[PDB]
Amino acid sequence: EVQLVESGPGLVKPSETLSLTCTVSGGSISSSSYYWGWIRQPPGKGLEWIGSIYYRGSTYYNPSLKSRVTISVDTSKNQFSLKLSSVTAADTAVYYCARHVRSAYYYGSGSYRDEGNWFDPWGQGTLVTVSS
Amino acid sequence: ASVYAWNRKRISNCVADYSVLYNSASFSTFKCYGVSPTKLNDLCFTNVYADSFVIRGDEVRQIAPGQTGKIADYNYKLPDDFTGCVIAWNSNNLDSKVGGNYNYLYRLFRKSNLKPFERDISTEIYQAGSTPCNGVEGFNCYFPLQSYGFQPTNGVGYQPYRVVVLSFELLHAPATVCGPKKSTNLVKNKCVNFNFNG
Amino acid sequence: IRGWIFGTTLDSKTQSLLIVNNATNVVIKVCEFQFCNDPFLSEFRVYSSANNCTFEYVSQPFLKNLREFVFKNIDGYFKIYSKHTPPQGFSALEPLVDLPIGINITRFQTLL
Amino acid sequence: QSVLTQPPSVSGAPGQRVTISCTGTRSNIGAGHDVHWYQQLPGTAPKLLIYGNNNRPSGVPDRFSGAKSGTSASLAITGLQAEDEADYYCQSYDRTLTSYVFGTGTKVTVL
Ligand SMILES: *[C@@H]1O[C@H](CO)[C@@H](O)[C@H](O)[C@H]1NC(C)=O
Ligand SMILES: *[C@@H]1O[C@H](CO)[C@@H](O)[C@H](O)[C@H]1NC(C)=O
Repeated sequence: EVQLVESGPGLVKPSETLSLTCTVSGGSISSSSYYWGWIRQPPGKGLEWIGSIYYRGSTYYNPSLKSRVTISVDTSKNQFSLKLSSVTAADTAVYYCARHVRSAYYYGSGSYRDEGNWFDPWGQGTLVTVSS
Repeated sequence: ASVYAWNRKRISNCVADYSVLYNSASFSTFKCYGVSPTKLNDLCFTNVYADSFVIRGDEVRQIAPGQTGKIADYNYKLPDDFTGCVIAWNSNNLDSKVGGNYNYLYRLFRKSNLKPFERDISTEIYQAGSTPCNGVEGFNCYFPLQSYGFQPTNGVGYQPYRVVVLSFELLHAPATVCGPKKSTNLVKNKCVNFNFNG
Repeated sequence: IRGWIFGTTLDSKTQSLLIVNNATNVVIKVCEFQFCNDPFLSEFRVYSSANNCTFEYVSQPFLKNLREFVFKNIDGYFKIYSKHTPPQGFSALEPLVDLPIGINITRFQTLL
Repeated sequence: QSVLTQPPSVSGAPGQRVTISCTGTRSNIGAGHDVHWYQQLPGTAPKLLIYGNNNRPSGVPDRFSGAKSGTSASLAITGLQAEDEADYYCQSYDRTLTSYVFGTGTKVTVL
């Protein structure tokens, strides 16, 4: 009942700004402790965490990409936007957005584990290529 | 009132009839510990306290002497030596609402357990993670639990229930809360046994 | 002569009786009123506090003119005896009310 | 650095015991915040298989177990079945990078 959908341009030139949009259903980005994150998967490699945003507008980004990644929310449309500046061909990859249900597993310690571990639901993903 | 901030009312110096309510057969839960519930308004107490709040059906079993769980540890606690009564009835028709009724909150965090029946007076924030919060509710430092989501199409465990806990205080004071004086008709010109109000 | 102030400490620390004659009605409380060095009584500066307050009652006025009263505490029931006679002579004092208060009265500073 | 290390593939015949290792650093698998395991088809939403080193979410067969020690972790599949042909990822929070780092992942095939 949870749905995520990534949208954006398939080709972007290096140094430009990439804007991806995640439209979701089954939850609201306004719920207490709920989170919305962005994760990347480079060609034939593992998943790589990019960033996260909270119902309260708090947000984190991967330190090596912190200055170039930006995540924003639109509660009215239940959407999350990710902007990446000074892109390079190294950023080519499949991007996924994901839902984080309030805190952690609430049953078991009372969600007293930062964020449990991660999320569960996933979107279809969008492939973004950076080349000139 | 919501369960975290339940409403206590003192009652004294009045006439009460319990068997209208206890025999009304209108409540889903009516359990009396200590005193017999069956038509025992033949007693007089100093004060009578009525604590009203709202929970869900799944949690009704937790509002009882020496019970443990979210509500009991964090919202409303009763002592094991409870000489009183608990009444509760399903209020889905009165406390639910289309699109949900989110007016009832419950406390989800506390350093300790609740010392027999207290309520959400001091309603601060508590650290639920590693280091100081120092402000705005955030990472490893948040609010207690949310609202209750009392939609009318909920499961019974998730439906609103109204709860009233009656406690009977008998201190070293003139007791004034008694119930009825079952008078009878009088007769004349015949040897009878009489009871002329005392 | 309008009423009295019965209590142990006559402050917010303990409940006390402000038996008053409010000149349209008689007003009685058992609330925790605070002390007044000399509460005057057309203004009233006796009811300094109503620290929480637990009981209030009103009634008809009592009404050259000799009023006699007896105030007794007995087993927590506080009784009151009275009469009104138009001070040499003899009479008797009928009861008016018992109040099941249950408080410790050791000072009864009259109101003025 | 950014990735937990797993062997890129692990295999066995149906009914065998197949284990997947997961090599981290002091900041994640070592002194971090416990390692979880994932099991989902490539490109599709993962599903939590093991939480908190050794907990199982409901729906995960009891034959999946996790273990951690020091800076290394393992997943044990105790009786490899045809359903166990998937990718498996480990994951853990890295306190030094302050990021949640997934493993590079292991594909199992029931030969
Ligand atoms: C006492 O009398 C005054 C005016 O005579 C009136 O305003 C007030 O309501 C009365 N009762 C009180 C003060 O309890
Ligand atoms: C009044 O004082 C006596 C002295 O022992 C005490 O026993 C009694 O309980 C007191 N009354 C009240 C109402 O506290």
